[PDB]
Amino acid sequence: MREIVHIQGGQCGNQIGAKFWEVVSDEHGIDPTGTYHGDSDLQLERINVYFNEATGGRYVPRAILMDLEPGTMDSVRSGPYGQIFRPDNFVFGQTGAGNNWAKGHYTEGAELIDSVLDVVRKEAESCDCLQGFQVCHSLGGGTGSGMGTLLISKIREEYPDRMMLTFSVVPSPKVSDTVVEPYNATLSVHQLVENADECMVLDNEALYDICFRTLKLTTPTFGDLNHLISAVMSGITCCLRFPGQLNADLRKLAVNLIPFPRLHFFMVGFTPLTSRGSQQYRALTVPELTQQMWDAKNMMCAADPRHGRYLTASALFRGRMSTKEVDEQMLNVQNKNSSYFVEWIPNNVKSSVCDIPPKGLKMSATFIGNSTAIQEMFKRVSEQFTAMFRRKAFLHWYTGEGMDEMEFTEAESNMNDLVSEYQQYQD
Amino acid sequence: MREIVHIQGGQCGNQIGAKFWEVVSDEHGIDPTGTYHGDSDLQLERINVYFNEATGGRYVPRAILMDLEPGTMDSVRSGPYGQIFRPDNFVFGQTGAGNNWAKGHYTEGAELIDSVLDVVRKEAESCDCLQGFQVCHSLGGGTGSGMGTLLISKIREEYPDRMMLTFSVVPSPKVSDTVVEPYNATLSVHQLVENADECMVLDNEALYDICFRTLKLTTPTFGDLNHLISAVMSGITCCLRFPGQLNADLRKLAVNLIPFPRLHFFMVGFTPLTSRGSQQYRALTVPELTQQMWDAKNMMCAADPRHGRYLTASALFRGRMSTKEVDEQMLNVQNKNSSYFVEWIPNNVKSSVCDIPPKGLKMSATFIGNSTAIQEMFKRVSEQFTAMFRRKAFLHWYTGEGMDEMEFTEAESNMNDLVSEYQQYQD
Amino acid sequence: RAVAPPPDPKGRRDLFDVLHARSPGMPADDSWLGHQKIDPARGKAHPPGPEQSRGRRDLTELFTMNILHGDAWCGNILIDPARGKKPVED
Amino acid sequence: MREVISIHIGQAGIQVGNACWELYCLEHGIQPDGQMPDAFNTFFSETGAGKHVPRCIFLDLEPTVVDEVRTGTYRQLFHPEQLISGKEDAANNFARGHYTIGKEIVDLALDRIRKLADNCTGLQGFLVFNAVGGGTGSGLGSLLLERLSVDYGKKSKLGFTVYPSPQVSTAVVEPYNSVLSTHSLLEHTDVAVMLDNEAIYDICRRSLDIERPTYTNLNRLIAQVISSLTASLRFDGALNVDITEFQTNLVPYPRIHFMLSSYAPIISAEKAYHEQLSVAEITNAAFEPASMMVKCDPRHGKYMACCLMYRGDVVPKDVNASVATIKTKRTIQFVDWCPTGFKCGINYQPPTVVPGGDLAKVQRAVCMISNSTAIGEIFSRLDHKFDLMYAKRAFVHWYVGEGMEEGEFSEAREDLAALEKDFEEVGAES
Amino acid sequence: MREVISIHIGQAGIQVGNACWELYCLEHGIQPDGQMPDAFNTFFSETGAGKHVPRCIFLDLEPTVVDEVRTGTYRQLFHPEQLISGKEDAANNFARGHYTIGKEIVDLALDRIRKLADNCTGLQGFLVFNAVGGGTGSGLGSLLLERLSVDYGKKSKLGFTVYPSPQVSTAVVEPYNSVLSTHSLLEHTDVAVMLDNEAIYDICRRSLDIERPTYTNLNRLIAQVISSLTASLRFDGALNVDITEFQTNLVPYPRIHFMLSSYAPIISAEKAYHEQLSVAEITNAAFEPASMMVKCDPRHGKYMACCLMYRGDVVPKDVNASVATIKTKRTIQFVDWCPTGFKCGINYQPPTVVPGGDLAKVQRAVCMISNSTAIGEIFSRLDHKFDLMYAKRAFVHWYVGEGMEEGEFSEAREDLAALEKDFEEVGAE
Ligand SMILES: Nc1nc2c(ncn2[C@@H]2O[C@H](COP(=O)(O)OP(=O)(O)OP(=O)(O)O)[C@@H](O)[C@H]2O)c(=O)[nH]1
Ligand SMILES: Nc1nc2c(ncn2[C@@H]2O[C@H](COP(=O)(O)OP(=O)(O)OP(=O)(O)O)[C@@H](O)[C@H]2O)c(=O)[nH]1
Ligand SMILES: Nc1nc2c(ncn2[C@@H]2O[C@H](COP(=O)(O)OP(=O)(O)O)[C@@H](O)[C@H]2O)c(=O)[nH]1
Ligand SMILES: Nc1nc2c(ncn2[C@@H]2O[C@H](COP(=O)(O)OP(=O)(O)O)[C@@H](O)[C@H]2O)c(=O)[nH]1
Ligand SMILES: [Mg+2]
Ligand SMILES: [Mg+2]
Repeated sequence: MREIVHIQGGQCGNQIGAKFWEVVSDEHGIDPTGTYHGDSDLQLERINVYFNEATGGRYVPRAILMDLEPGTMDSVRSGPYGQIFRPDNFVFGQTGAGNNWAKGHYTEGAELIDSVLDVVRKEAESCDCLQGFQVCHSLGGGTGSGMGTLLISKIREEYPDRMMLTFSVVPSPKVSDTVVEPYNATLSVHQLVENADECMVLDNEALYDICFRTLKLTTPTFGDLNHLISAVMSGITCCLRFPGQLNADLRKLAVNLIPFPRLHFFMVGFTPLTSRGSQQYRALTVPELTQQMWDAKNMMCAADPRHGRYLTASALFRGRMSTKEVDEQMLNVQNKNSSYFVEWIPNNVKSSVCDIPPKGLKMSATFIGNSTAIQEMFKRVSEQFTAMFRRKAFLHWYTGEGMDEMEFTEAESNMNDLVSEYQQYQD
Repeated sequence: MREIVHIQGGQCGNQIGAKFWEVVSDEHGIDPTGTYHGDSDLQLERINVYFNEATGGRYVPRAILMDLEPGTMDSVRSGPYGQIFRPDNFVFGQTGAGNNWAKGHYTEGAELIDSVLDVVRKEAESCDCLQGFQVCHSLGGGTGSGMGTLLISKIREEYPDRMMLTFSVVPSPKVSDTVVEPYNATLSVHQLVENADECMVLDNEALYDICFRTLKLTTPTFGDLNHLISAVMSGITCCLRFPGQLNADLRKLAVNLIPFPRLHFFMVGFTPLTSRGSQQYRALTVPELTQQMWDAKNMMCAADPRHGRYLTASALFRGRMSTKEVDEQMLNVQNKNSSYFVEWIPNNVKSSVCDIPPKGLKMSATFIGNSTAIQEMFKRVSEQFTAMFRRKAFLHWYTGEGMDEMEFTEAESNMNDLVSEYQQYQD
Repeated sequence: RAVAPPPDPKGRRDLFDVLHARSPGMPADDSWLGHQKIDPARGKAHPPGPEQSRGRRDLTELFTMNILHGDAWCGNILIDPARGKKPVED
Repeated sequence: MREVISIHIGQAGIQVGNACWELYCLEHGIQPDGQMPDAFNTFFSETGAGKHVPRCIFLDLEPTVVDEVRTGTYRQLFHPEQLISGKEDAANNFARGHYTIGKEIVDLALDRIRKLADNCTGLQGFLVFNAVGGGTGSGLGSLLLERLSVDYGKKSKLGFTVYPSPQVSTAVVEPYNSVLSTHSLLEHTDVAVMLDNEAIYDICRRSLDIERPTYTNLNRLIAQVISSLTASLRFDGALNVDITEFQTNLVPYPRIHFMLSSYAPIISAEKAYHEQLSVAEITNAAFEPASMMVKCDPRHGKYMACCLMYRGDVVPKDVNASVATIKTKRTIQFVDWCPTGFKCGINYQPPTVVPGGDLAKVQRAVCMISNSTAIGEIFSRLDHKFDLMYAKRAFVHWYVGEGMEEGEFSEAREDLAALEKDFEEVGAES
Repeated sequence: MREVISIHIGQAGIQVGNACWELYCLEHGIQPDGQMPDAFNTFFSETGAGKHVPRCIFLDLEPTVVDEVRTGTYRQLFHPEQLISGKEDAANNFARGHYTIGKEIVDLALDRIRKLADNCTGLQGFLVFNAVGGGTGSGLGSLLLERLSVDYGKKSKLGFTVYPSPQVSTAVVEPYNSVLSTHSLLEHTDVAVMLDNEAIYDICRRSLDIERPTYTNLNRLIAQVISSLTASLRFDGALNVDITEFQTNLVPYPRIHFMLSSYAPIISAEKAYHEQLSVAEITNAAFEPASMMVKCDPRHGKYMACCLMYRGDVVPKDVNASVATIKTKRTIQFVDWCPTGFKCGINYQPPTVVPGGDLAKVQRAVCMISNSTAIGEIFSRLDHKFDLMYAKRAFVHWYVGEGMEEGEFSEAREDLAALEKDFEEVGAE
């Protein structure tokens, strides 16, 4: 009865949650029509966390789909598992953000955010107890970045005692899908530090390397990329939807992983990723699950774990597992390379066990890492921002909606403050 | 709990290695699928020394495949027992050394050693207690010789207390398969005299002689070469994989065979070989192995043991054999040929009995010989290297990528230092 | 109007069979089995070869010693058995 | 709902539009009579029962090209009052197109966009087609963008415009009309795309392999460029881009909005079988100067921002790999203050081949729109020839007789003069 | 993947090429339209669905040879823009194809080379095919070899060059063109396989027993030789020898890279039935003094290094018996500083047979490439003829007018003279 209200924002946010509700319903056994077809009583024991019971056995998710372009709601509706959402929850506008953070936050945000909070407060007041809100967006765009951070700042004022689990697709170092990626990111991270309680940093270039090195996928589409992040999002809340030996819900990981309020960005990895060829060869045991857990390439963030020390890391083990290899392997990763861990925290790493595995897989685990090596990800975007800001490139569009030049300086000032704080504890 | 990590390098190593697990797996009763199908319970008792457990009852070889061409991995995988290896251990490059030793050691080897050290480090930590590493390669080539010898240097710095078992074939006296084989062998031998713990010297025309005289075969193919090596390679590890009355492991052979740290090049032969027509007429007993064991026509090295005295000897007898017949035949060859044995080591021969023979054979044995007659092989390569180096022929293909003539004089010096100390122990 | 997405070359739509353990596969049908830019299923074509062409000869039958439950030469290295004078009856 | 209004001024505008509306019927199955046997809302409005009328206007002072639409195969498709005609042509006089014989038609014009504005729900932009070489395309084009700015504010009027080539020109008075029309084009058009005839002549000769191309063969591949960038609004894709997406991502400065154009697989019928068209190969061929729509060398300048619109079976990884290959290459040089120089747009529907056309059926195509610093070399070319004729005061008595005074030419010269310093200032390192 | 770009320069280059691609399409089963009814990946590229285009360009300044390919049965096999034509030929002038005319085509050809270099995943080498008797093969060949060294540095390139014969010639100024083109071959070609037409004429006369051999009979066996050495890239064998292996085993010194060539089984249909093809005798026929494709006497010279490419059902032991028998033979000679002379290469696939060709089906084949001091006598005759015409300025005014001054002849004379001194010092004991 620890409910989570899910919000999807923007083109990327709608697509990542489209595969998210496809996976979590397949774990719980709901068909695309809406009925229940699972073979276990434990699947239906905790369905209140992500679904609302309706008349006739229908289950509706606690999902609010929001954007500004009606093309993506055509994409999620025409796609599979797209009929399960509430038609009243399809709140959005018609103007389109156009990858402008200022338009997504200031001009059309005034008319949009009034209607969306009515849908969100309807979902929150319906359930008896709230655990938090799970939002998903990107930081390179404007439809989910500016609009999402406007929503997150507004929803934390209304509900300050509930956690905010956000999923962000940050811009790539190697490539760039949008030209104004440093402008969108540095303003969005300036809003995420004080509103979001913790953030899980995602990016395509780490997912692309995983889809080619470990998974060995020939044609990784965005549907392929969406399943990797969505497999995490089921695994984070595994102790909520299922009973476990050592339960760890969304507030358990919050106090464990976060030393200071400004330091709440994580690098995330899903452990049992195998190719189709190497399914029979790899033996699913905990010690080989731990080495894939702590592999730098298996991290779904482009920041390299070898460059910086880990402050606190957590593991969400799933399956019928005994708890020495849960603990000794997390002890062994400390003594094998103690230089890569923060000295003033004894036993930086962390673990918990849920005895219900995912569908068809014996052992699984989800890794959350709060390391100081993510500073170069924020250092690079800040470096990319100051190059453009000095020449005032691509700014006459942003100042058109009503953003003065002072707010861009304040956003960059927080980036240098945040990147120095990570370097403060690295020394 | 004495595990062996196998590394196969180049055209020679992969083709030998492909036929090596042909003899290991069917002795343990493993199908090409990888499951278990044997009837004897003793086969299941010690499999972990060469295989790793996989989910579904599969047994996967503890082997690491390395090369510089994608040709041999296509050759190994296409053959029988070619799908047993992991897809992860098939690490190589696309360039190809082209028998250029410095290409495999300095330029085109640098980008791959860091990749092949990761799979060595992953495989060593998986097993609880290493017994030794087992590398099979050539000395006339440049891929298995150049990158192989850099791997010996890298694997000795990381693990300096574990045995090293190098199965290196040497350039021929009679014919030449590669034109630059004195250049590559002398540089490879200089990299083996310090780091390799024990080297088992093989030659192809010693294998050509036994298959045409003893086996009496009309058209012996290229797999005839590999099967005689594989019976030897499994013959060394007979006391590990199976019980026995007298046990002799890989370090046990090394201490009794090596009197001084640079005396670690061995000539090895295989005892129970016969032709088709001679099978019904021979009486396979303990003594008839010994007269064929010590005979130079059954030797598998280029050097003739009759020229130089035997420093130390070894005998790994397999089968339900009477120890007193292993006893009295061992002393019988010493007194019959007393000029062929070193005076200042009484009881040069070492013996061992394992009670489980190879599949289908009644009695078997393997002879490992350390003799001072092996200097004639090293003198031949050193003479052929000095003849080319004095006119600096074929040297721009070596000095063009980062080598000078200083270590060529050093490799010639360590070569002549090695053959001088063989000769003074002969006196 | 949702036009069809580009079809997969090997009929893979949602990677459920890849991420989950259902439908295990052969080591082929992957992107690479070497280091990179190598097709695993597409390698050098294999001719029948001399060992398979020249009868049944492999060394498993000679090593395993199954004869109890041919020779190239007998005596001198020159001649071969079963090739000699024509036997004459009466 | 998404919809764009296409406006075609002048004989160059109509002839591209004849090739354009030829193409738009093929992606939606519309017969020439107008009966489909619901992605057409960008260009077609469902009228009555089973009849679609294009969301366009064909306005021209010269009646000799608008009646060809009326007497042609597309008589029943277009609404008759939708097509606007005039008594007499501009005769390549900007003064006639802007002051004397232009005001009586533009009043009838603005009543026609207004009725298409009320019929449509949410407008995304206006697609305006004109050529600066003629008085109708320049004069009526300059008037029409000004009236749309004061009536429909902050709406992204995305323009395609034909410019004079250095080597080949079809009229003597082209430099006068080009400079005058550009001065109105800076302050009005949000996004303008550069088109030049002789580069497409080289494209038809080199890639498509046609010895004598015609104006019809030119506009057929031009309409492919229009359809490819607007295909994101019509059909869903992995990474969709709207009209508002282009202006906020390819315009670094409000006066630097002159983006180049390029197309990928411009490949004939027999050339398509032997060509191995891959995502990496078509991205490299996009940035070659041979595939450029404008005869200007991009190697002389720095790419400030470039946008790639992919259509067909494009996996998002291969376009992600093609971004890295171009930026690593030394020949393609970017400006120092824009590391994020690229934008990718992937659509799932391949381009539709016109039957009887010269282009072949191709799975994958890329429309390369780039904002560079090499456009100033084109505008330095037009500035030089404008000063040559203006020094002796040639072909000026035609213009000053028809309404204009002398002062408009000097102010248009100075306004265009500040553009090449602005392109030099934005290109210089700091 | 292993893959090589084979390019053909000049009239002799293209006529080798279509003779080569006649054999390549039959070897991989590719139909002439390009539709197959992974060994092809070395030479062909997979295109769309079931189309295989060669990784080959056909450049010549004279369009008379190129449009025969565009008209004949292989018109659908080649991509049209791979085939590069020119306006006027170099017309047996080195300077025309090197300075004046060839500069308008070498920019177009290297652009096409880069597109094939972009399409290929991992490049293995290049195969240039040119004749040094003509201006296009010499001049445009030298100009293109200049750009290949600076574009793709340290990358292997194979030079199959048809040198002038001592007696037979179809050209007059060919001592000028061969000397000037040789100066480019010293500095840029890593491995240059020598060829000569007269020795192939002798091979067809006495072995293939055809007394009227034309160019298509000569180029068919040349197609067998190039396919034999590259066959390890396409088919696996007992001892694979790829393109990179030839550099480090046949080139002792950086300025000695001219090698002879031999193909051992050269027999007719009726001759093949009576004869016995054995590995022991096929090596003797490979080293037979009349079996080479370059008019040299290796008894005059000394073998510095040898490479043997055995094809077919060759077991790995009679080949080593065959190598052992050659070294014991006192007629053949090997240099004193190289004891390990031979290199053995064994493949598993017999050579294909063209329908209507003179060759018959053979179970075994040997392609022999050797570096010898006997190739030094080719240049000695070439220097003797070149010094005669340059003694009193014959045929120089055609070379002076089109760019090249009189200084390049003195440099080419001196550099080839240093090549002669290079050959005699390495054979010294
Ligand atoms: N791409 C393309 N350009 C064209 C075509 N037809 C004409 N042009 C160009 O357009 C220029 C003139 O454009 P317009 O302003 O439309 O000419 P107009 O409408 O007849 O103007 P007036 O002659 O004054 O009546 C010419 O110089 C041509 O270069 C065409 O069919 N395709
Ligand atoms: N092996 C072989 N050699 C040929 C053949 N055809 C011509 N040649 C040789 O080519 C030489 C003539 O020079 P080429 O390079 O072919 O002349 P080209 O290619 O037409 O160049 P240009 O004359 O400048 O146009 C002659 O000496 C012949 O030995 C052929 O079919 N096979
Ligand atoms: N994983 C994933 N990422 C996506 C998808 N669609 C877009 N993206 C990412 O989103 C980024 C662009 O952000 P955008 O969609 O424009 O954000 P918006 O303005 O909120 O719509 C790109 O870097 C893409 O990698 C998707 O379906 N899956
Ligand atoms: N016994 C044995 N010797 C081999 C085998 N393959 C190659 N050789 C020997 O290795 C030498 C050539 O090795 P090479 O192919 O150059 O190895 P590379 O360095 O990996 O290229 C030859 O002299 C062969 O006799 C094999 O499978 N078994
Ligand atoms: Mg013991
Ligand atoms: Mg007109």
